[PDB]
Amino acid sequence: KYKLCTNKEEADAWGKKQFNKWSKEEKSAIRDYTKNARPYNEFLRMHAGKLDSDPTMKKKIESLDKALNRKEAKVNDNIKVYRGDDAWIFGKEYDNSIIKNGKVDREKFKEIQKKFQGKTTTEFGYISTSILIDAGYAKTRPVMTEFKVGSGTHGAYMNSDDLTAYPGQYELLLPRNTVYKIEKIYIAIDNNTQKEQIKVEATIK
Amino acid sequence: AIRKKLVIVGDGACGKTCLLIVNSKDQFPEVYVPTVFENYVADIEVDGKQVELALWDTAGQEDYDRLRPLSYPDTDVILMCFSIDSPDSLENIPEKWTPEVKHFCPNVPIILVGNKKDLRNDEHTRRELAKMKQEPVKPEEGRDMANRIGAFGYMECSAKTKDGVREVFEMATRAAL
Ligand SMILES: NC(=O)C1=CN([C@@H]2O[C@H](COP(=O)(O)OP(=O)(O)OC[C@H]3O[C@@H](n4cnc5c(N)ncnc54)[C@H](O)[C@@H]3O)[C@@H](O)[C@H]2O)C=CC1
Ligand SMILES: Nc1nc2c(ncn2[C@@H]2O[C@H](COP(=O)(O)OP(=O)(O)O)[C@@H](O)[C@H]2O)c(=O)[nH]1
Ligand SMILES: [Mg+2]
Repeated sequence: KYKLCTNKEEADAWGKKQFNKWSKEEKSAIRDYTKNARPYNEFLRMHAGKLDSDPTMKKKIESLDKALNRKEAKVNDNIKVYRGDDAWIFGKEYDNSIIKNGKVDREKFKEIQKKFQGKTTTEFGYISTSILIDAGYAKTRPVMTEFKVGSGTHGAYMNSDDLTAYPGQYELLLPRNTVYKIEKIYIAIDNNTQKEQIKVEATIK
Repeated sequence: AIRKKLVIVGDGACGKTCLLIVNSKDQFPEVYVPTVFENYVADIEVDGKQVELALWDTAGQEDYDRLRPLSYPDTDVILMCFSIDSPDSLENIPEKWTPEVKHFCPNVPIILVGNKKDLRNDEHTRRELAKMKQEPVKPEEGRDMANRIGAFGYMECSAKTKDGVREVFEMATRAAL
């Protein structure tokens, strides 16, 4: 059983319980990523985790890895967290029109499911997420993912200026090279609206 | 460096996401357009000050009226947009956008932006808007509107061509200070 936060109050309270005493450099590295994450992740994915090409990032990444690697930097309980992704997350062959008029292309969806459902993956890039579902990009994008995070996982929780350039996202940032398994991929309808969205359930391994 | 927050609101499809993109990449997007753009801090200097402006994109549709407010706290400036190719969106400025903002960001400076300035003298637009007895919004209308809603200023631009884009942000930045 994993905790899921109902509202800001819960989100906020859970947040107080997390580790917040990163070193100044630690704080800086985390905040830098939040300013723009395109630079870190895009590069790592393109380079598969080898940091040799751009020294200027090397320190940048090597540096964030530490903040995230501290022993105190983990999550107490088992928490469900959420993330929103564009359709291309499943490959360059797809775009957001995949959903038109609140309908997910079934032919397109099924190909994705066969391809990715039950798949275990390693992500080169960091994985930004939110403990609050309404926060973040989960409702504003085509694919919403709920990550089941096992206790003891290493991460940074950010909801303040020191920590992130975008306070208010109730963010939990997971380390790069994190590995996860996609348990289920499915279509679900939104309460009160008629739009389907692609939903992914994945567990952190 | 000074940290400031900018939130952009406006009707759906009025061109918001594209505007920010082009602002940070000098590249109008054509095939992989995100509904809502990602976190990006814009680096800007005006009148001798270097500013880091975080830009928050939003979904203007009613479906997201419940979620939008989570983006409003502690905002320094707002970009209220409408499309020059759509008079319908402009009307929503007073109708929907101004009321929501004053409520959530009561004292925040507002900058009214007319997007898709390239569609002002576009035949297709003109004609297409003709089928409804409407025509592209006139510059005078926006200024008039800005005055009406208490905006700090008014600007026009075209993401597609990048006209004035750099201008919108600089202004937003001044108002932020
Ligand atoms: N996704 C969310 O809802 C949350 C986002 N954030 C913030 O947003 C940033 C990270 O999320 P994004 O804005 O999506 O940037 P990102 O680096 O996660 O991805 C940016 C774009 O690339 C796509 N992408 C992501 N991972 C991919 C992969 N493995 N392969 C192919 N394409 C991929 C995404 O769909 C998005 O369209 C961070 O700065 C973080 O602070 C924070 C908390 C939750
Ligand atoms: N002609 C023209 N089209 C634009 C411009 N900016 C955006 N668009 C188009 O208008 C549509 C809506 O843009 P988007 O930025 O997604 O709107 P948002 O929903 O308000 O973020 C897209 O199809 C764009 O192709 C512009 O400056 N000129
Ligand atoms: Mg948009």
